[PDB]
Amino acid sequence: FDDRAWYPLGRIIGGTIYPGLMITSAAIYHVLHFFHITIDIRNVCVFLAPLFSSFTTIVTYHLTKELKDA
Amino acid sequence: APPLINEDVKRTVDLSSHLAKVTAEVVLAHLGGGSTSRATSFLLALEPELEARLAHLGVQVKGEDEEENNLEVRETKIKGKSGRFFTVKLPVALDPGAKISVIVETVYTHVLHPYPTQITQSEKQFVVFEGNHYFYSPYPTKTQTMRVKLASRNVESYTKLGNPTRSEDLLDYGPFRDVPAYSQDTFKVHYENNSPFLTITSMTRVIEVSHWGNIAVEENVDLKHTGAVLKGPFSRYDYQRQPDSGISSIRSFKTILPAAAQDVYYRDEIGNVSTSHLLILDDSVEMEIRPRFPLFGGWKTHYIVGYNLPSYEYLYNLGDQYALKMRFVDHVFDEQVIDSLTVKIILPEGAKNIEIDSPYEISRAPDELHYTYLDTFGRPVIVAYKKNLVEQHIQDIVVHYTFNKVLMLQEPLLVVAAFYILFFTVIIY
Amino acid sequence: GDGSRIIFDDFREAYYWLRHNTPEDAKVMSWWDYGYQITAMANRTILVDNNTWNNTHISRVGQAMASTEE
Amino acid sequence: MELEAMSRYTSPVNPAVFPHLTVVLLAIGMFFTAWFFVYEVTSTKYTRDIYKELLISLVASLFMGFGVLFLLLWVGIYV
Amino acid sequence: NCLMYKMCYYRFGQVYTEAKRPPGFDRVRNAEIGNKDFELDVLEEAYTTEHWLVRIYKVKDLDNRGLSRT
Repeated sequence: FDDRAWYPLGRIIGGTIYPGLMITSAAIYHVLHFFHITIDIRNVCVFLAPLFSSFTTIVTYHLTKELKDA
Repeated sequence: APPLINEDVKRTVDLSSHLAKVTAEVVLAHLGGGSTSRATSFLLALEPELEARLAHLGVQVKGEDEEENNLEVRETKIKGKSGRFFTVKLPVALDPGAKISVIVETVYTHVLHPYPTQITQSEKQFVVFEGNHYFYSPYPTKTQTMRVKLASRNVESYTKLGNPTRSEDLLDYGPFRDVPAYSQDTFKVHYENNSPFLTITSMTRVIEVSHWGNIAVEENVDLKHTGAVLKGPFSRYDYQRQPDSGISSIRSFKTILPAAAQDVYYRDEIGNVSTSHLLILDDSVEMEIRPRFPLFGGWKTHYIVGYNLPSYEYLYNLGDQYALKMRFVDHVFDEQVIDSLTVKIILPEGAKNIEIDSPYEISRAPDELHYTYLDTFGRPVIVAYKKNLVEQHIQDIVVHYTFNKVLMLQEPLLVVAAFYILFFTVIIY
Repeated sequence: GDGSRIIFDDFREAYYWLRHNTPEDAKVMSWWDYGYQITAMANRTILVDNNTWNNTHISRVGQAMASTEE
Repeated sequence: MELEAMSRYTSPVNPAVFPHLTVVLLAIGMFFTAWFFVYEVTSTKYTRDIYKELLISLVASLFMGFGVLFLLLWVGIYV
Repeated sequence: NCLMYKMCYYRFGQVYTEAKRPPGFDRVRNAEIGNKDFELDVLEEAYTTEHWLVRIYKVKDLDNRGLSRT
């Protein structure tokens, strides 16, 4: 619960958010840090979009292959 | 103790900026007869009002070898007497009826207090100093004079003991005569001082050395303008239009970076700062740093400067033996004033037998352990603290450790496993 | 006129001034576009924010901006 | 054992050298990696041999692992 | 006379915005502002950025003597 915004009402954050992006970023952050690739979390956020926008090229390959041919 | 006296003293007090340098040429002389011993040392004393604020004290014999004529000084306590004392070892003993001239140099911090404590943009800055007319020393003084050099000729009030003469921006006192030991008389002066009252409230100096030919240094600096606090609004319009506006304000300062400093970056918590002008002189990389905003008194700012250096400018070696030399700290600006410095030196992991030849006393914390890309054991970190630091502390330090040939090649071997096992996972799958 | 990139950082300059030179409990009123920027960079409390979950509060801020100074 | 009498060290891999090695080693590792995967996806329960897969994968690991190192040094994330 | 106009164009009326234009020329409206000289009574100018891109005001505390601000 965040009391720094919408003063004096505050905002319920976890009740009013789609957490999947953050969970993805936190998971990647903890995976990299486990190997001590101590990347700053800001970089993980900045470069998260290119990574999945690369994976979507493979998902699109398979999705079209199943409709037509390779 | 043998009976020494201060047979002559000439004191220069320099108040031209946010620090109070004090110089005393003293002709220390031996009073004793031949029954007395040859005196090997003499005492110096700090006035209890100022001993809390003494940043540096140095002594040297009158003579051209300034780099070698520095005398060894030790902080000492005399039984039953209040205040800090220092013992100075002479290069040659002083015989009965001999004399020597020594020069004492001291720097006090925070001893110039704004008064009034608050000003508008258009008002000027006045500061009060409270020192002493007399050379506070354990020994009587035959005759002494003082010269006080002010930051500007606009003296508002001063203490008129002895009918002092005044000319331009200087005051001239005495001669006082046959002054007893430990004597005091509180010299007070109130005068205009517009010099840059900057204080580094905290700096973190991180030195990261690798045997990949690179040492990377980063200086997190917390900077406060300790001048007279701004009262009322900040008119941007008047600050642009009139040159008189905020004449105490700090626009910029210039940092003298190591001659070798490559890849100098200047950035913040919130991103880059595109305002620094960098110039590469043959002796030094001059860098003008302009903060994001001008500092009026009691405004604060924070920034990070770092840079890379080549190894062979500062490393030395004897096979398995390695030792970094460092000049002790960066020259952020002349007369820079720092409250609290934290220096971390991060050796390669597997550095062993770590020893350090500190130039002077510095608090040393237990070695941390630090983990970064491709680290497993972790890099051993030297951590030290000290406080109340000044430009005379840009001295030298040397640090000695053992390391081995193979350990650098271990790093790639440790990489390779992570991909080999990926391939093996594919095979098994 | 020489084709050098002129840069204006004034948004970050202002938010950093807020961050360091104002009491840590101060409340900054702003139009709801900038609420995420003030909250992220200045770390100060705000009245209204981009996710307009309370149109009444945004209207209460617009009424204060549009009304006369008295 | 005091300063001016001693020696000094630097990496024998000199500043200018890394841009070459990184390219060469990564090219080689990409070759052997492509070979590995083409061999694995083409061959079959009766036509694979472990010792070939192991040698190809070990070589591709050696070259890639050192190529990435020199790549990160070229970037200047000095280990 | 609204609050926003008074906050935006405070002192601005005397700035030589251009060489061919009179003082108080607005680069966006291409108009010389109509109300050039006024005082703010319940705000004091806390910080105006170098290019005036962002302006922040401090809302004056309640008058110490119970006088009205008019």
